[PDB]
Order: sequence, then structure tokens, then C-alpha cells
Amino acid sequence: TTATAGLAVELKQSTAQAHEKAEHSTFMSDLLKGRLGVAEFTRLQEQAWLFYTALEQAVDAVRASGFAESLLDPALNRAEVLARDLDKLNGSSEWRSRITASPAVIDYVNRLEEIRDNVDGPALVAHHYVRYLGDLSGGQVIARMMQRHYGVDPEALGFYHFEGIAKLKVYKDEYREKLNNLELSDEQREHLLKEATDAFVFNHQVFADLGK
Ligand code: HEM
Ligand SMILES: OC[C@H]1O[C@@](CO)(O[C@H]2O[C@H](CO)[C@@H](O)[C@H](O)[C@H]2O)[C@@H](O)[C@@H]1O
Repeated sequence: TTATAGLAVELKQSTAQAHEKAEHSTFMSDLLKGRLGVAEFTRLQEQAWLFYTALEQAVDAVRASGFAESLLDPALNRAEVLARDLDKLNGSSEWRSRITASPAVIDYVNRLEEIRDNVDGPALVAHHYVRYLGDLSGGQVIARMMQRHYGVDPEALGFYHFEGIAKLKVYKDEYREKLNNLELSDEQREHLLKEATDAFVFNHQVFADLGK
């Protein structure tokens, strides 16, 4: 890992091992190869609604503070569209009163709520990068596989569609440019990098708990 090439590159390299671990978790691997089904995908999306809700509250806090404002684009917010997807997948709003956070999600949500409470800009950016750039990347493959293997209606995959964003690759390139332009102290940078690994660790455990 190097830091002489900018934060975007340092992040990518520093978290590469943790990304591989999350991406290849047994649950996700089985889901994408067609071994599971829409029920398991819905369970994942229910857990995701819980942590996206926490994430987006933290994003609102940090954006309001003035830190990384241009990076924290509200067009990225997923909680509302995800709730609409869940309404479709489950057939009603029943899920809202039924779902419960897995142990993994309890931990993940707790950390996001701590970031929100502390208004910890560097830590929030780490979590924002891990989730949203993942959605704009691997997420696109997930959406296609839900349609292909399980026949999920595209209208129940709004989470992955990012209404309001035109060119996707251009958007990611601009996102990385914004990361590179963030004014961070060495301590803040170190904190952001460590947190990004922790974000991937939380995500792997979410998949593990779904697999149980
Ligand atoms: C919760 C799980 C996941 C998270 C958090 C995550 C996160 C990320 C992030 C943050 C990037 C951006 C890397 C960068 O340019 O700095 C990324 C890229 C990518 N991810 Fe993952 N990812 C996950 C799951 C997956 C899955 C399951 C796959 C396999 C479909 C995948 C395939 C890719 C690919 C191929 C890229 C490169 C960019 C692209 O081709 O669109 N990811 N992911
Ligand atoms: O590309 C996403 C992400 O995957 C990592 C491992 O987490 O790299 C692997 O996948 C790449 C293709 O997507 C390969 O080019 C690479 O050689 C392989 O290790 C990360 O480095 C990368 O950001």
C-alpha cells in the first residue's frame, strides 16, 4: 500500500484484502451463483435497510457539520428506495414490525450511531466509501444476478439503480477525485483508513450471520 498516489488509491489498496473477504463470503457467493433465492436476498435487504438507515443519519450529521460536503451527495441515499423495494419483495409493509437486527447488524449500527453522535467526519467518509462505491460497483452485478437467477422484478431492485445519477463510471471517478481533495491530517487519514477496513469487517459478518 502506498500513500503517494492519493487517498483514493490508498483506500483501495489498504482495504483490498478485506474487500476480498466480504465479496467471497459463503452467503454472497451462494446468492450470486444461484444457490439461494429471493427469500435470502430479501433477508439481506432487510438487514441492509437497518444499517443504511443508521449510515444515512450519520451522513446527515457529518454533511451538516460541513465536512466532505460535496462527497456526501444526497442523491446516494438508499433508505427510502430500499423500503419501497422491501414493500414489493414482501408484499406489504409487514416487514417493518417483523425484522430484527442480527448480531452483526447490531454492532454495525452501533458504530454508525457512534459516528453520528461524535460527528466523526473521517470515520463517516470511510463507511460512505465502502457502502456506496460498493453499490455502484459489485452492486450492479448483484442486481443482474437477482434478475437472472431468481427472476426478481427490476422494480424491486431500485436500491441498485441510483435514480438521479446519469453516468456511473464518471460519477465514481469524480467521487475518487473528491476523496483525493479532502483536507485530512495524518491522524484523520490514519483513522479513515482503519475505519474503512472495519466497515468491510462489519459487512463480512453481516453475510456470515445471514448464512447462519
Ligand atoms: C458488502 C460487500 C461489498 C462491499 C462493501 C464492496 C465494496 C466495494 C468498493 C468500496 C469498491 C470500490 C473500489 C475502489 O475503486 O476504490 C468496490 C469495487 C468492486 N467490487 Fe466490491 N463490494 C462488495 C461486494 C462485491 C461483490 C459481491 C462483488 C462481485 C460481484 C464485487 C465486485 C467488485 C468489483 C468488480 C469492483 C470493481 C469496480 C467495478 O467493476 O464496478 N464486490 N467494491
Ligand atoms: O476490483 C475490486 C477489488 O478487488 C480486489 C481485491 O479485493 O482486487 C481483485 O480483483 C480485481 C478485479 O476486480 C483484480 O484485478 C485484482 O488483481 C484482484 O486482487 C481489490 O484490489 C480491488 O479494489
